[PDB]
Amino acid sequence: GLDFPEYDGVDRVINVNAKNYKNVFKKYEVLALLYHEPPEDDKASQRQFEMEELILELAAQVLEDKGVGFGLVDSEKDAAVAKKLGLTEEDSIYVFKEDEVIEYDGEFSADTLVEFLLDVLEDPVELIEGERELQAFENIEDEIKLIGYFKNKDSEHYKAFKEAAEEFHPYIPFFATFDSKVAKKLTLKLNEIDFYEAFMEEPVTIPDKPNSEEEIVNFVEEHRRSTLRKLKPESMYETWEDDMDGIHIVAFAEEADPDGYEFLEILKSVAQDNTDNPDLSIIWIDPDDFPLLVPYWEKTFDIDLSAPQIGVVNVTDADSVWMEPSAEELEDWLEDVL
Amino acid sequence: GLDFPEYDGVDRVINVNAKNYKNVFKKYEVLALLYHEPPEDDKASQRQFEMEELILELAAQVLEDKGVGFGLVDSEKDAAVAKKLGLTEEDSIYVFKEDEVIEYDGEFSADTLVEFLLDVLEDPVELIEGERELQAFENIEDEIKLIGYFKNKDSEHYKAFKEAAEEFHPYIPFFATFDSKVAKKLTLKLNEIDFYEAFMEEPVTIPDKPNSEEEIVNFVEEHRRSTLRKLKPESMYETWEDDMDGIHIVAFAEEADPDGYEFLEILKSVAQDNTDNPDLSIIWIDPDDFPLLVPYWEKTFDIDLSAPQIGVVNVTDADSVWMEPSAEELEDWLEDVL
Repeated sequence: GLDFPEYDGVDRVINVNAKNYKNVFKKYEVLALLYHEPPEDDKASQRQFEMEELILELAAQVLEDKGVGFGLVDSEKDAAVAKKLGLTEEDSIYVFKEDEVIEYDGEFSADTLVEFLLDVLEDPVELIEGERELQAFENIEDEIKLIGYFKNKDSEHYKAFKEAAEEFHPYIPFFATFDSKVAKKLTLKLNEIDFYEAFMEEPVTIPDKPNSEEEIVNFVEEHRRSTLRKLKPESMYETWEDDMDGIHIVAFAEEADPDGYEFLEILKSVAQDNTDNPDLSIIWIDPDDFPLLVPYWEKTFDIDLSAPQIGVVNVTDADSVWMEPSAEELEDWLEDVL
Repeated sequence: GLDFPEYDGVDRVINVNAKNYKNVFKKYEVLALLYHEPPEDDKASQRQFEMEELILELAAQVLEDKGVGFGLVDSEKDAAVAKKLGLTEEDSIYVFKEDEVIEYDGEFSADTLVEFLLDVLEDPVELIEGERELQAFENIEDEIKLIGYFKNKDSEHYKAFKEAAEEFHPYIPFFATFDSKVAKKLTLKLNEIDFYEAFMEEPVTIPDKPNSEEEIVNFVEEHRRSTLRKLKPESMYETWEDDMDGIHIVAFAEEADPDGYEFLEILKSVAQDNTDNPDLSIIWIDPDDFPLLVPYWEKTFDIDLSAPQIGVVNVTDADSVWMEPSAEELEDWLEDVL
């Protein structure tokens, strides 16, 4: 009776250094690097480091037959490897998929890291050919998505789109179609790129068609903050550090709970009415995606996370106010505390 | 700008031994113990142990303000503490909620462990009072659930039900109602206990009413294997080791995918037609609940886990056959290979 697969105890995470680094880069397809401060002499410090290495050791085993290497570049001792690579953010992971660098903005857990890298392994523009890929695109809602329509893979404007997708890969989905039947369904004229905001049904089309790469990348950096964003594990620190000037409006709702989902609907209707407003960002957190954190959110905030919640929290003091409702009722309580 | 909470590096996991153990049991409400083989002298062995302790160290920090202690009882060196406690299964976790023992049958990850213990912390019979708790019960489908109706909390038969719930806590949900309005909705006559099989709509009622504890526990051990079971992380090894005589029929379906869910519907209809059959167990795995494992399932089994799949796998050789469909088509292909 054969069982499931466990951690074997074998070390696979590499000590990338001055001797090393050139050869680790040519041995792997995509390579993941924890650029890090050395372990400070005390126990607490070394156990936090003990942990990070062992989470990367798990990701290593799992992603071994797929060509993802993992490495540690020490900030003081491999300082020259850091300089010559573009390793500037201190205890963070950096991913090298064929020369160009992806920064990892999320959760330090073997779970989200492996999903991130699997997404990294994929092609940056995902194609639409026939209605079963179109009604896949149509259903994405929790993220910004762009879609474009071109002549074929050779179109000068599609190479522009595809290079813009690379700069946002894997975090923002870029789709393309060369079928005029999908373009008819989707509105699209030739070389038109429509941008869809997270949780919006209505798209803004990128203006001076046909768009160059720089034009598409200016557009997307200019429209990254959606009105309703979702705290996602692979992004969690990118969305948290984009506070609307010291403040965050945070809504907890379990999308699975009947009551959580109903509140999610109201909240989606609040964002759709004030999306013309730029200062706003409502961050929605589904407690269910962050199990280890909901006892922290429950005693800090002094809320029951079994219920849908809506608050405003001071991004610095961790200080907050929570509401004790309709869209218009949710709006008004937001007017009175802000 | 304050950030999220990290592992502090502080040790909280206890070395439970002959001197220790009596006093660790009176210091904590619920206590979790990894009974374990010592680390074998080599590196591979000690790194696998290095890991388990550090996963329990995370669960420890998280569940610190809730009263769950964590411990290590060595099988050779704390052999007498193991004997006198009922610690017989080798590298496994055992949970002591006020004297009576719960065995942990699942995934060794900080993620599922914390959810398990939070569920452990709850009361074993969950009450139904008014239609918003009834349409909560009505929606549970992936597990066996029992519901009973009594006079009030004092009813001799309810203390029987509640003691049966304790023996299955936290894995099988036991519900009770004292409201005759819910009992009318649910069918129930007084002190009637209805058993609902996983993914079945129709309940078997426990026979010689009113049921004693032993009668309710005989019933449930006799009806644990549902026709359609779900590989759940908190249970994964309990459901895998209940092979239907060397074999398992395993279906992959992403419940979120439009196509995965449609296959889930067909599969639910196959189980509902052959549930009168006892040898059958179809295990359904949603790949999305096991991210670290789907590259293993994809190259072993040589299947695309993006698609719904249905196979038969030899529980020992890991050898398998997979189908290249309607309920009747799914039945027939199951008749030809078995």
